[PDB]
Amino acid sequence: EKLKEAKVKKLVVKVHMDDSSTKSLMVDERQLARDVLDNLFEKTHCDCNVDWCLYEIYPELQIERVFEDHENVVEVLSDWTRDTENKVLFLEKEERYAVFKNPQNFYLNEKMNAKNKEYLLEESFCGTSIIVPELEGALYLKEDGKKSWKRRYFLLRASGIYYVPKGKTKTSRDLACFIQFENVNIYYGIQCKMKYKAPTDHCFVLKHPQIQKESQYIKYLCCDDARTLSQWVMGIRIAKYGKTLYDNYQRAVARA
Repeated sequence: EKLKEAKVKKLVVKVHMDDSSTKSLMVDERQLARDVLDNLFEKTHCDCNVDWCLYEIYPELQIERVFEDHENVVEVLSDWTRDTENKVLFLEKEERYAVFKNPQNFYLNEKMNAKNKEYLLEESFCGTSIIVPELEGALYLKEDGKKSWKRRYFLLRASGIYYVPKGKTKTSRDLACFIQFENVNIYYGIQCKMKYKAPTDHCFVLKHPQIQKESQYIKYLCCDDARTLSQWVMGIRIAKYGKTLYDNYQRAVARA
C-alpha cells in the first residue's frame, strides 16, 4: 500500500582486535558477517584463513560465541542494550569449522584422507536433508534459578535436544523435547564452576538471541570434558544451521 522512501541504515561497529586495538567499521543493515570479514581481510591484510571470525563477548552473562558468516550483523547487535558491555571481536577460532577439517571426529575407500573426508561431508550436508552427528550422552543441566545441577541423559536431533526423563527408557518413545534450535543460539559458558557451582568448566549455554540478562530461559549445560563440549557445540551448530554452515565453510575456503 505504502512507498519505501526510507534510508538504508548504517551502524558504526567497533571491532576489537586481539592486540586490543579497535577498528570502527561502517556496517549497513544488509551486511552479513561474511561482508564485515571480507572488509577486515582487506583492512588488515591478514592471512585470510577459515578460522578468522566475528566473536561476541557478553561480559555480564559471561558467555561468548562465534558469529556464523551468514548472520546479519546489525540484526545481532540490535539485541544489545543501550548500556551494554558486549564487544565484537575479530579473532581466530579453529573449532568453528572443525567438522569440515576433520569430519571423522564428529561422525563415528578406507584411509580417512581429504577425499573420504569430502565424501563424508557431501553425504552429511549436500543431500536432500542434513545428517546430524549421532550424538548422545549425559550432561549436567543447571536447575532454573538455583545454584544446583542435575544429571540427565541427552540426545542430539536435527531439530532439537531430547532427553530421557528421570525413570524412563532409552528407546525412541520415552524421549521428550528439551529445547528447539529455532529458538536458541548456542554459546560458551565462562566461569560457571565459580559463579553457578558447575561440576566442570566445560559449559555450553542455550539462549534466545534477545535475552541480555539473567533469566531461567537461559539454559546451562555442563559436560564431563573438553571433547564432550566440542562434540555438543559442533553438533548443535550443525543441527541449527545445516547446509548454511557447509555453505559458510566453502565460502571461507574461497577466500583463503
